Amino acid sequence: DDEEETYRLWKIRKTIMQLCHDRGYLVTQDELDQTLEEFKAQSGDKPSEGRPRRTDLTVLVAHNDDPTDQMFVFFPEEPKVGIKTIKVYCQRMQEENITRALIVVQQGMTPSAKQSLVDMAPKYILEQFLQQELLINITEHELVPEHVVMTKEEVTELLARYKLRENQLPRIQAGDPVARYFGIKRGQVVKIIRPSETAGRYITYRLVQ
Amino acid sequence: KEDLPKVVVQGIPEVSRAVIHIDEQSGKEKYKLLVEGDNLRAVMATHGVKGTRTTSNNTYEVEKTLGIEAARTTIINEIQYTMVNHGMSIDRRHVMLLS
Amino acid sequence: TEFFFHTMAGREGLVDTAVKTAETGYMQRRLVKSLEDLCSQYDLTVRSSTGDIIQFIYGGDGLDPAAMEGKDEPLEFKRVLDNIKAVFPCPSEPALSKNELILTTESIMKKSEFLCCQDSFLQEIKKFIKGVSEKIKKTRDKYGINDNGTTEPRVLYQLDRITPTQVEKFLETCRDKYMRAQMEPGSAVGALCAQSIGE
Amino acid sequence: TEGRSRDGGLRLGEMERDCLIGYGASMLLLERLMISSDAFEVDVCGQCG
Amino acid sequence: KRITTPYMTKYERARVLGTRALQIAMCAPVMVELEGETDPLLIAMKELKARKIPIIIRRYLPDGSYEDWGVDELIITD
Ligand SMILES: [Zn+2]
Repeated sequence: DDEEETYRLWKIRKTIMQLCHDRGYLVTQDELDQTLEEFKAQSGDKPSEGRPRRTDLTVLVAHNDDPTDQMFVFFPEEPKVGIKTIKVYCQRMQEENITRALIVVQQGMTPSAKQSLVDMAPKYILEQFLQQELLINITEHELVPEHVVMTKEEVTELLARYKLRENQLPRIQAGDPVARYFGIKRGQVVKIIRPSETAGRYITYRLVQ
Repeated sequence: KEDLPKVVVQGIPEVSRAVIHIDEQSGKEKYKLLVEGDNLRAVMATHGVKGTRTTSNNTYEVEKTLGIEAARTTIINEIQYTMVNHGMSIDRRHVMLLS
Repeated sequence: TEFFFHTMAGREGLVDTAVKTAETGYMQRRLVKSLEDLCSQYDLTVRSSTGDIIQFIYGGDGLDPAAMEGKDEPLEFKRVLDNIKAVFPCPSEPALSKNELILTTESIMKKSEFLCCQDSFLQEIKKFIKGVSEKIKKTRDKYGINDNGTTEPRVLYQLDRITPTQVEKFLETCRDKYMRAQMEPGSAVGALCAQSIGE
Repeated sequence: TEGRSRDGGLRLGEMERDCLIGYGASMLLLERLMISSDAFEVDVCGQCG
Repeated sequence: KRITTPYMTKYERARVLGTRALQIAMCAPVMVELEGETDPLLIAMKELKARKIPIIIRRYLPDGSYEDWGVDELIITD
């Protein structure tokens, strides 16, 4: 039963793997072209294997520049996750010495756990999700254009072109979905490429607070 | 005894009703799904629905789910939609500034 | 009974005319009272009073709506070409073929004075001129008119005549019209928005 | 003053202040709302404000 | 090198015509030949037609930098 749930696991795997690819971490094409049938071959079944760690990934090193920087992905099985589970995953991180970990939860988190997610370890970052939001990769959506993360040298180049200061740019709040998606630390610039009615693309720059 | 019958058992709690819309033009004589209810994230999270094309008339939800850069586009679509569905002509550059 | 029902429908509307001004006035106010400060600067950005950016280019390309001849679009290419033929129907010149047209238009637009224009627009006029090249091809094909100019029925050249002098004239005219439709710096774009939306 | 019974001239409401802004007329708005209606001259101490 | 547009905006016409008309109304010297004209502003626009007006505008940029332009040098169209 719960064939939909198995497809949900397939889809969340697909999308997180794709997201890690776009973010620049270690992802390979043979992984990205996996099918639902092959995943069924790889995985077990919803009533047989359950929600705990079966096919989650931590291979996501910073393949772009320095593999020492690495992503965890965790799949806690309980619906609501509390502070003790935070401690368990915290010691998991600390003993593994992995810098980053994406967290997905089933039915939300306890207020104490929600509180800890802002100050647990300034040396670590623990972006949080629910499977709800990862059933679709928002970049595939029509209503949202393409983004690019922009680099300090080009920051200087642009604000030289117009003779501005960075407080004179438009804004994008950190909590915004794509901001969460690329996990951008505040104080950076993102290039927005607005499609137009013609070949002329509309380029525009937006600063994250 | 009179309360439990009210309890929800299946479907989205926030939806009220949904209607299948049909078309006839020569390009295609097909169907499309139109729904009322103030929660976009739920309708997108099901099998069968081509979620990457789903569109909401109210600004706040699309901002909450797709980010402000999608809100900026929903304004302009909405204003142009209502102006023309009356039939008054306003140059688009005059509404782009407002968004 | 017919008179009573008809006067009921008359009164329904006549109540409206005053009332439908009740909300209109306060859109006209609330809008302009938040948006009358925005203005267009000499560097083609749109900035508030404190000097912050709203838009890097007004409208994306810097064209005001009071100079749009077309449907939101600065020119209607067909109209201009027909006009320019009518005022200069040079009888001395020979008519161009597909090859001469492309070579001539390349000869002119390669000059730097046109390169200063917005490239989008430059490519746009290219696309149109290619369009006219195809049609002159079809006409000469269907009638098999020889390009040498020697076929006895000279009238066969009147069918799709353009001459070089007309081509240069046409290009200079499109350059004007586009160059004189930019939102002049200092314009109160903010308040013009409000009047166009409240109206 | 206000009205023809007392020769009050005519009012240039807020709604024409807006139409005069849109044209980008900066000297005529100043002229039509200060130097003709109610210009006045005042002494200000620069030290205390 | 100067970057701003070479076309005279309409606001510039209005302000140069106003200021020069006020200068003509005082006993400032006048250099176009007058065909018996009396109104200060008809004279102002005649001096504009002949490109004699002695003014220089100073186009400010929002960073504080600027660009002088002779009134007798901009591109002028009715
Ligand atoms: Zn004092």
